[PDB]
Amino acid sequence: CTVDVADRRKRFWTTQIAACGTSSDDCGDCARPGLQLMCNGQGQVTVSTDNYAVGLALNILLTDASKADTGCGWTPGNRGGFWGDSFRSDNLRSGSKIRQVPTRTSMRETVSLIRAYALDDLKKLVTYGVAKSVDVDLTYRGSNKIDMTVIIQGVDGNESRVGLTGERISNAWVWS
Amino acid sequence: CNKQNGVKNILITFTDCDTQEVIGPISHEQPDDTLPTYKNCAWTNTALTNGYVQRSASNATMTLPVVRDLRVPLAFYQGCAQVDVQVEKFDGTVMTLTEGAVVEPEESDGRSVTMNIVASEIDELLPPGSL
Amino acid sequence: DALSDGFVRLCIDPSLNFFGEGCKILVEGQMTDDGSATPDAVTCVTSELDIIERFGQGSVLTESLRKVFCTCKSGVSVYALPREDAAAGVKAVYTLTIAGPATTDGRVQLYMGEAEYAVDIGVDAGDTATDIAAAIVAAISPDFPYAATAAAGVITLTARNAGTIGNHLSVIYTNLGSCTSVTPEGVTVTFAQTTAGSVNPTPNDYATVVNECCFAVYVLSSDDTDWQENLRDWIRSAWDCSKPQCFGHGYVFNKGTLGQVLADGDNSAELSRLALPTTYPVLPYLTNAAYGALSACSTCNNPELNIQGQTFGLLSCINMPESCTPGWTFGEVTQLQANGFVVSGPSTTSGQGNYTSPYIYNDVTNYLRDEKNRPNATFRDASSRRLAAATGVALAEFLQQFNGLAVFTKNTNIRTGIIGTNPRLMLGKIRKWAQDNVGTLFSEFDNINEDIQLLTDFEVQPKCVGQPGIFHLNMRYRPPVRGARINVNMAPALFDNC
Amino acid sequence: DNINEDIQLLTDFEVQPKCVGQPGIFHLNMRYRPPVRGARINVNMAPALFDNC
Amino acid sequence: TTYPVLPYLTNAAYGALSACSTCNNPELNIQGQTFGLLSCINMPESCTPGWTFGEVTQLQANGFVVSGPSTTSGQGNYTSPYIYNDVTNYLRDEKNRPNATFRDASSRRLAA
Repeated sequence: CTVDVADRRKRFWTTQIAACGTSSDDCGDCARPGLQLMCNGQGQVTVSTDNYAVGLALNILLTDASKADTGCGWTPGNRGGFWGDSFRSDNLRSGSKIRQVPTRTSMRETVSLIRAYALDDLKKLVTYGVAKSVDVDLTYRGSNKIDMTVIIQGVDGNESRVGLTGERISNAWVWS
Repeated sequence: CNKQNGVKNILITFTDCDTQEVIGPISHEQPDDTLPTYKNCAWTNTALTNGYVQRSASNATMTLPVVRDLRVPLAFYQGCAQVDVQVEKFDGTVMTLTEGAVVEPEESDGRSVTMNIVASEIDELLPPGSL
Repeated sequence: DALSDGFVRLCIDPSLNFFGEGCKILVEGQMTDDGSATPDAVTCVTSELDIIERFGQGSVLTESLRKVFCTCKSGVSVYALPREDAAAGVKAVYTLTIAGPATTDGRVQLYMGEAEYAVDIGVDAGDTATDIAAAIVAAISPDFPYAATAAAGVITLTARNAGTIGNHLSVIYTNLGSCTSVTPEGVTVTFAQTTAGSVNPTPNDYATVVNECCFAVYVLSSDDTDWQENLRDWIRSAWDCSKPQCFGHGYVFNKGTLGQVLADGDNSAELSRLALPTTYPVLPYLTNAAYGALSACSTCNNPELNIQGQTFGLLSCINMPESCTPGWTFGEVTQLQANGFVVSGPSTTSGQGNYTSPYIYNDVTNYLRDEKNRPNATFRDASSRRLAAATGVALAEFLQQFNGLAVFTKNTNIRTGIIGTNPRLMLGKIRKWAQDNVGTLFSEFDNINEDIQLLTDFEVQPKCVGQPGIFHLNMRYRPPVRGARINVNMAPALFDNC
Repeated sequence: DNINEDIQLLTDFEVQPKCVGQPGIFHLNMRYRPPVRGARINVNMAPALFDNC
Repeated sequence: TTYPVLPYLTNAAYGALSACSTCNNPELNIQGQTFGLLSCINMPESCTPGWTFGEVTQLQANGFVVSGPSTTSGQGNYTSPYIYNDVTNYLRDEKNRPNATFRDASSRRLAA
């Protein structure tokens, strides 16, 4: 009984930044995310399950969404997306489309376009009920360099504040 | 001296719109004897009846007749760039204005421009000693 | 990747924590010998899973760090400064005597330190005191800052860190001498405090350890007033006019009776004393570190936020059972408010027992007099200090556009085409920047005509001593004011007349 | 990048040495760059458990 | 004495910068966070910054160029150095008198 206060809900494997190490290519150092294997005292490895929200954000940013219908067409196998979206019930798509920007001159317009796309795609974190106020701060024009820091606002696993305007996220058990 | 109604210094700082490159503050000079004119009060009154007033909202306005610099494109003086203006008269007053917006462009032969700039508020410096 | 399709190529930053790295908090305290950290050297702490192996199990610092992590999970990067125990330190030893034998079953509950170290065991009838003590010692939390042993029903708690930080546990909350619905009938306890505190580390080497490595919030987990005075001297040196500043603020505590607390304070404008009564349940450095971490990680980009009140100044990681007397009596509370002392009190009115959570009133610094002994209130509020720092950085960042700009004094007649300026124009621009930040950095003003002065070096130094290009910007401001002092004059009127 | 010093049109009378140029000949120097495509965004993802509105 | 970067590297970087940014504009000093930034030199971060401020001002006084970091970011990554006081080693005049006519290098390029 009284023990109750701890959800029996668990978390599955989570993709993590720099799980497979950096990859230098003389332009900089990338992250190459993947799955982190946590070892034990006596063999018995196990996949890690931390940073759930960042895991969803990586799953969203780093997967191509469906392309838009053009008169040119697409190769049967290049039109992006996931067939598993045919079975979900929330009536949404899976992935992002930052890599589908219609490039143009005057890189300020390209920056604004990428901002719009990244924000529209990351809003699915709030729509799923995992964060509350995800937001981006994409600001640069350089030659082509761009910085795109992302903030994923979260909660705790026990409602400690009374009288909020919104409504507790539906999945505040991941701790966001 | 301090007894001469006239403009002494005009500094204009241009900010390109699509590159955010700051240019200036370049000095500037008048094309003729007409001086720049100002208006600071944001709310503008209007008469109503026996003694009362109806109050409207407006901008801090400035009219600046200036001679185009041959190093700056003409379009910078006609609403295609953000401007920061600073005018110092001979009696000591200094009017600064930042984040302006040239609001009403008009045809100019290529030398003399008349910029109509609107901002949120204009700052006034008032020679030492003031009530 | 070559296999990719489009052209926009994202390059994820190697790791997260970007939005921090600007709110560094240095937690200072002692560590045990189990730890693998090099003493007397600042070293950051990323996560909570590796403080026990780095700073030893159950040490003083290993729990300050735990409270700093519990308080706010992200937003800051914490740096631990471990300090080795003193050479001639004698660990403080407490004795806890248990007398049986029990006659009816029940539960034995004890509250040592805070709620995280609480213990709760089951006791059958006919059990002897030796078995009760053995069970207690077998269920005592291993992170408790006291190695616990048992012998013939007598429990000995030996402080894991040698020094006077072992003398701050004197109020244990048992469940054995009452009528609670679970009570081994025939079991009593006794608190002893056999040995006593000792000599404390007095390092005084902050210059060498951290010199130009600017921090935001220093937390001290010790009560030796000389160590607090060394920390105050460091933070005061950091706000100097000689070297470029690394603004900061420090958090210490001072536990004892009213006179002792009023005696430990001074005009140290850089610290924030936390007055704690003699019978405080929580180990003092725990609540000190909770307050320090909350202050450090809520006021990163909001430097005007005052940390005081039941919402913004709540210490959620602290859970105390209430007491008969309210610790500080109201008279003593006001006495402490007056002499720049922070006071913490319980939020809910829950009655005896009945866990609660302390919060902070008057988030103020220990600054009550000025230079030349003239009383003030400029640096009393702890937000006024953060706003002084922010005003400095913002003004100095704004003034950068005049670097290398041609300056025309003695003629103030910049020609047509030059990109120069003169002191009147610089003063105009600065005055506009100032009256532009009214409401975010400054109060309204009092007289902006003579509050802000821009003089040229050629008219301050004596004749033929000034240098060309040097300037002098003298500003006088007031941080944004808050609240009012309205005076009501309520008066009825039975007669009427309209 | 800077169209003022990217396009130059000089006359042959001022390129060759004196009394060597011919009338009518010009010299057009242009320095260009083909249209650029794509970007090099640097994501800096970081969560935030605390909240201070 | 504890400089991490090989000396001639930063010396040549400073020399090239001062030659590719001033030869068409012989008035601006190689100085400050924007102009005097040696982007090709990368040092590891550190909190003890070589010259203490006392030594720094002592060197500024005796006509020496001093260099510091540009981020002092504790322990996260490399940072580019940065020069102060783009000056020359001209303390006192030819007779013996002290004067600053040839103190900063832009005065030299301007005289030329």
